[PDB]
Amino acid sequence: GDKPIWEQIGSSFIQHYYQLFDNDRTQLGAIYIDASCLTWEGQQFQGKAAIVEKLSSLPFQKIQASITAQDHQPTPDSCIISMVVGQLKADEDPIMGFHQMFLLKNINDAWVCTNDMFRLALHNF
Amino acid sequence: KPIWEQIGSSFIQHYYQLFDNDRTQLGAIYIDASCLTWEGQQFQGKAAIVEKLSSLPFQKIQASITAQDHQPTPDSCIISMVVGQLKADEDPIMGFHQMFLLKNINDAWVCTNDMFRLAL
Repeated sequence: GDKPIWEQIGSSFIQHYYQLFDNDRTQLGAIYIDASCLTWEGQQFQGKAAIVEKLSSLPFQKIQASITAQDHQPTPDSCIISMVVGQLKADEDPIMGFHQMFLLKNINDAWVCTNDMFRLALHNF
Repeated sequence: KPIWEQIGSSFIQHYYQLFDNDRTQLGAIYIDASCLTWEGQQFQGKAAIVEKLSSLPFQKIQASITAQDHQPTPDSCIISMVVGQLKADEDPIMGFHQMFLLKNINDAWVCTNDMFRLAL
């Protein structure tokens, strides 16, 4: 009947996450729960409070994320797993490539993110 | 090293050894209902996955992993995410991103979900 439900939920989750992330990241605690984990550039952060503190303490003033590709699959436990490849433009930094993964689980009519992994692509010099 | 990094690191070592040497042996780490998204195309089920990876058009391929990040999920799975570089035959080196969702099924870790993309 056209687009599978994990494609519609994943894609709208990605679009909402990056709108929040580009504009106000203290509002990012709404998509995460107490058991969520975040791995940002190799460092692991357990729990909502440590996740939000970490994303609020980034040194960028202005950030613009652009998605180059997004791939969404259902998992066997009924979760949605998404892989994002994109580009970041922060302040006057040079444009960086990134990869990001999100694991989504339906808890009380809302799809929340239990697991989030982020890593910047390094330029080979 | 935490327990999910030990399992993830071993899975990745196993996957890339088979991928670089004999890709018809890659159905060993997948189950029947695994799903693969390779460069935006979806390959469903073990038989479609192994066909696709066995039929890639190169003879010799070497991957190197640049970064590898591993997490446990609340439902007993591991998420493994990799950034690397590939050298296939005599083509130029290509960058890649790969993601694996591992689940413990019948006492062994298997891949259920696999997503691959080339860095353009």
